[PDB]
Amino acid sequence: EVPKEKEKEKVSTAVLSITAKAKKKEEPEPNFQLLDNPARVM
Amino acid sequence: KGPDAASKLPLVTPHTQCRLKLLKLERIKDYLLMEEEFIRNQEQMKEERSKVDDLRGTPMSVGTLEEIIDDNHAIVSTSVGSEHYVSILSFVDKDLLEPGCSVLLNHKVHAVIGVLMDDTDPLVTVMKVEKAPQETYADIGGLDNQIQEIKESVELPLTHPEYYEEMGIKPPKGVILYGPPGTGKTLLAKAVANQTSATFLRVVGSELIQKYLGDGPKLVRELFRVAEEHAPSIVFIDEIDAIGTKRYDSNSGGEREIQRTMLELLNQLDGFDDVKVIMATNRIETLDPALIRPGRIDRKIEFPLPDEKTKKRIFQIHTSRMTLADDVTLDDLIMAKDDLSGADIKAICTEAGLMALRERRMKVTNEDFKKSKENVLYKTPEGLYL
Amino acid sequence: PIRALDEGDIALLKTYGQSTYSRQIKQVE
Amino acid sequence: ELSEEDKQLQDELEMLVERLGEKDTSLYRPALEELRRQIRSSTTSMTSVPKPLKFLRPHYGKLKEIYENMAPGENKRFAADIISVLAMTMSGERECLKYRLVGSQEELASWGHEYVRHLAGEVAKEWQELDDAEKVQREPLLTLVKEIVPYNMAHNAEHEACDLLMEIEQVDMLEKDIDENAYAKVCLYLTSCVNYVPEPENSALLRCALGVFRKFSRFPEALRLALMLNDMELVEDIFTSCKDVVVQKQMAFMLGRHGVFLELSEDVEEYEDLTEIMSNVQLNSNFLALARELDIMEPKVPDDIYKTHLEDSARMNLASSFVNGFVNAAFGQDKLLTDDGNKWLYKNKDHGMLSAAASLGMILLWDVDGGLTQIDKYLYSSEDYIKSGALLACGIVNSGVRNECDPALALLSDYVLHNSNTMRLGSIFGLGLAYAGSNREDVLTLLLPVMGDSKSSMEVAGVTALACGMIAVGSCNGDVTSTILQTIMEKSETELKDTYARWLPLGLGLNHLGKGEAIEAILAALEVVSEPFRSFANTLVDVCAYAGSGNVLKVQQLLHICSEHFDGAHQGVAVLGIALIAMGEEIGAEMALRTFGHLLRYGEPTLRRAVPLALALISVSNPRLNILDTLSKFSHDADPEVSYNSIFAMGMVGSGTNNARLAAMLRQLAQYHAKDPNNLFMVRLAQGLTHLGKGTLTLCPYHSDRQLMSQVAVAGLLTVLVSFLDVRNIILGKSHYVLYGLVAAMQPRMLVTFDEELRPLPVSVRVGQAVDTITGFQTHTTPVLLAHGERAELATEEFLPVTPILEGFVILRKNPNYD
Amino acid sequence: IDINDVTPNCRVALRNDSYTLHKILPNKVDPLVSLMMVEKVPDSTYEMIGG
Ligand SMILES: Nc1ncnc2c1ncn2[C@@H]1O[C@H](COP(=O)(O)OP(=O)(O)OP(=O)(O)O)[C@@H](O)[C@H]1O
Repeated sequence: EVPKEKEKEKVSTAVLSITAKAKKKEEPEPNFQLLDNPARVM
Repeated sequence: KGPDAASKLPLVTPHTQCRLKLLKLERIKDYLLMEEEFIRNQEQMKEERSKVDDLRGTPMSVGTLEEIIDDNHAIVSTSVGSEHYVSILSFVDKDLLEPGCSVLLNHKVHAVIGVLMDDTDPLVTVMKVEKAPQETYADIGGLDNQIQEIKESVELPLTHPEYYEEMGIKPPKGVILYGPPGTGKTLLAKAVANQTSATFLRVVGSELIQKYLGDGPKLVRELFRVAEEHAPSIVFIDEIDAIGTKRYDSNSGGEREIQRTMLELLNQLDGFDDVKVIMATNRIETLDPALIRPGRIDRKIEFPLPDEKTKKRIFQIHTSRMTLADDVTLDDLIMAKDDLSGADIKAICTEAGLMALRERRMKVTNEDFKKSKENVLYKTPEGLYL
Repeated sequence: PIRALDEGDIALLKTYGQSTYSRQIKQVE
Repeated sequence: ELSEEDKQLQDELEMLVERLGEKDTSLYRPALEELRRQIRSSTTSMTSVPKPLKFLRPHYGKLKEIYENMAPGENKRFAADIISVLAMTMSGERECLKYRLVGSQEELASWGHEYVRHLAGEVAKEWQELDDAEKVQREPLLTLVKEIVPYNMAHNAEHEACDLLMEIEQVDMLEKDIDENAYAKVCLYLTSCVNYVPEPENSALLRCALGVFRKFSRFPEALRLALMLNDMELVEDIFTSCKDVVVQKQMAFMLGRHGVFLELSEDVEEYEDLTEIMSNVQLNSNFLALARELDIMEPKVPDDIYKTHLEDSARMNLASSFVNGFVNAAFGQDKLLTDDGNKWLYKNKDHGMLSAAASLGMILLWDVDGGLTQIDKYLYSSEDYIKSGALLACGIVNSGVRNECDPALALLSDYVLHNSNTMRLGSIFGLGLAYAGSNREDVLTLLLPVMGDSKSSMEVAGVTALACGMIAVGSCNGDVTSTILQTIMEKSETELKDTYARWLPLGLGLNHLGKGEAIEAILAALEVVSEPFRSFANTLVDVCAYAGSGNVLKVQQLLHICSEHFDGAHQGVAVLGIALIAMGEEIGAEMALRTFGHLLRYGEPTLRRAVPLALALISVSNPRLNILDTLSKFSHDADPEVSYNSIFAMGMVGSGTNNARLAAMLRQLAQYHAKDPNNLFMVRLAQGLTHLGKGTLTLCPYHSDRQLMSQVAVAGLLTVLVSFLDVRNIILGKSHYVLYGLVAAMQPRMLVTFDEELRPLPVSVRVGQAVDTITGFQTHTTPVLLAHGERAELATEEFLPVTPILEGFVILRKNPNYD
Repeated sequence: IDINDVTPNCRVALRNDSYTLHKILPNKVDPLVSLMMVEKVPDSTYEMIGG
């Protein structure tokens, strides 16, 4: 199937001196198989 | 197409290591991060012309248009000396081609297909100023008058171009700074480039002369052509005495070429329109009077050696950043009646700092300054005059 | 009567005499 | 590689440290005392190479181990002090204080200055890195600060003391220990810092410096810091707690220049005089007098400004009216309207008459009597256009003067009612601009009801929102906030898409200007509007709140909003945002300009059109080529919106300058665009602004020292720029009167000197470019008009002015100590 | 090759008669100036200098 596309993520914000201060302030896996009479088998 | 200016960050006023300066620099860095993030984000966010390109020659060349003819034919220089009677495609703008333009030609048929207006010689592009020296007028001690005349010649005609108009007086378009070896001639140009909004253009007389045929005159043409395309502009020619010495009858071919380039320069100094020119010179007598004729070089600023007051001001300017010792007294060094340029004073300060470092002391002193003065200067008999 | 600087001498010259924000200032510049 | 004496001293120190290491346990004290003597004797010397420290650097670990393993007692600290002083040179895990704490705790002056400086730096580091806990551990690190601050004060390290205290975040000992000579350094230090420091430290530093000024009774400076603070309470307190009347008069001059008006009781020495001064009733007479000096009392006509002779259908008449009003603003006399303005108004047609008449008030600015006399005749016309224009003229006339009588109130509340038609926008806007700073609950309660009455179309609603917001600018008034919120909620879901809805969030943010958590709450409440308009309102309120704060994180958020692709009203608003946040501190202005250039480069037309408005706001009435050439370059842009915005930005940045090389550029632009009528109108408006008041006024919302942000001027500039955010519909159309919002910001650039009688004192003065202090002397005789960026200083010591911020109306004391 | 790799002023090879940039040569260094660079340090030492 088509792998859609990748959205353009905004790059990481800018680390500044006061940013730190602001932040501080705030399975079953079956083991059998059935095949109808038309039997495509490797 | 307007000026080009020179990108420069703001100036942090405090020269001392303090929190004012630290926060100012932090804010500068914050805004730089903002610029980078905005860029990254934007460039992450983001038939007929194809046949135009196909018709256009794949490795199309760049030539010069000459003596346009007809509405569909023109003479073009191949940029190797030869020229051709080429045709013009309808693709080009038309009503825009003028002699001297850097047109684009199909490689094989040699047919005009583009105009490439922004074609600039790499030499001109590199000699154009992009950064800006961080030497504001505040760094120039003394030379107050010289600063006044240079501002009146290259600054007032832009900030207040009404005074000249009020009395019908044309601005001086040429200023030659002549003086002994080192007095601030290049400093004044540095400060003008820093503080001016005009496109600055550094050049040295020894740069305009190229070897192959008439590339010297062609380069002068290109330089002043770009200085006209951008406006206002200031062209600073340092040590013009490289080209401009007394014109003399040539006995060879290289000398004839040099005189031809100098004549081409003089010719380009008759293309008014607002492109100021600042010549610099150590020895002005050797310059040809034609250049110093009072119609192409309007102002001559003499940069004399500094007096006692000027030397004092220079010393404070160049010692402001130095942890001066209280014992020092900045009068004996100055008023000793000996030749001392501003460059000599900077050398004195640097050598004094080095002497203090050698003595292992971070604070300069009077003995350090005296030793520096003794060891920096290199070069009347005693008693004959008293 | 002239000496040559030592590694410890120059290290002391760098560190001892400086305002506390010199390294940060240089880093930001 | 070591001298003989150097090696001998090395041997001595090595023997001493070996003795310390040896478990003698009986001769440690003499060796420790000898080491202390040597180390301090070397340190106190000016040499920058303490030899004991250099020599004992390698044995740092051994000394630490000996100190750890030696018996506790006096010797413990008596060696810990040495260990700390040695660790000063080599560190990396914050050990000097760790060892000093358990130390002799002796006076911090025997150990030279570098030890004190390192102590200050490291204690600042500790205080910065410590959390709210360990308060017991923060207690010891206060006596050392108390000892250090006087040390720095005495030794001229005032900047170091102020820094250390800032990093400590408890700026108390500073103002405790400041002396007389220390203001010229510490006060300026704090004032410079406040611009870059963020809140709440901004307010903390402002109040600290205000207390410092009060300590030695620097009343005008304390009042300037109070004005910096957005609270008209400490201003009243400082004005009241004063004993001299001349200083109170100067403080009243500066208060009137500012938008604050204080309603006191009849108890002050000269209540009538002080209130008259604060109202600036004499402002018109003073402006006329300054006109008489350097005689410019000659109105000029639109053709005179145009200068078309060298080198009339529908829009050029309006442009001529606008430029005539701009050039003759506040001068009273006009040569086209005052002589016979009736014919001018009639030859004006369509909606033009509104602004054509309001130009009469613009000309008769600050002159109530003259405005009334020249407007009464036109006040009664068959067409309501002329009546509403006259109401605007009266409102403009009343604007700028805080007369206790309210002729504007009476006349304009007479018409505030729609009168069976929507043509009351003029009355509402006039009332607003007239009472900008009044904040009278009377006008608030007159305006709010008419704002929602089931008949106030969005035009009226926006006009009254602007009016009430600029009446209560920066006050967080609950009534206004709640009514605006309710109206925004209940207006509609579709009509909001149409323009003129841009003004309600403007009212909100402008009322909540410079507040912060208030706008956080108002946004939390306003998150339920809609998809298109909600982001617009959020961003607009946010910028109108943090205007001038220089909040890097917020302008980063706005930059992200700009960058995100919208395929863009909020995107355009965010550009003016960035401009408004950066509109204060000087350093960030140039970086804002760089951002504007990069946006104009990598930007869609939506924000490309907004960028010129940002340029104009960041450099209003400060015409510099750095911006003017960019605006000129982008004037010829293909986008008509961008061209119009760039031309009007040129006009604003050149406002009140009469600048040559800008008038010429405008003339060339008009010559090129003669065939474009809208662009011709724009360039004519640019010329009108450039010649505004014939070079006697400025739109700069910064008066004191480019540092005091004038709330009313900011209000006017922002409302005008938001109106232009969509030039095509709002202004290039029916509602062109929005230009008149400039009155809130228009302010004369004068320097009038007075004695202690409110009487002029002609005295020579020196003016020139600030150096941060004066360069390029251009001395003249007061009064003298001052250009943007130029400061004035008295040429002689003949007087004793009441302000170090000499500008505007200044009282001069004839009390030189010695002449 | 990439445009951000052929940022100005860098020697680049071009295919013959087609002039198709296909390499990033090392920055230009003029011959007769390249050889003006000590590649084999002389054998002198400060120990060979007296006084
Ligand atoms: N007036 C001055 N103020 C400050 N520094 C000065 C001054 N004059 C000279 N200097 C110092 O000298 C140098 C500036 O001299 P500059 O290069 O302008 O001289 P010049 O006239 O071009 O010299 P030359 O003829 O040798 O080329 C810098 O080191 C500057 O520090």
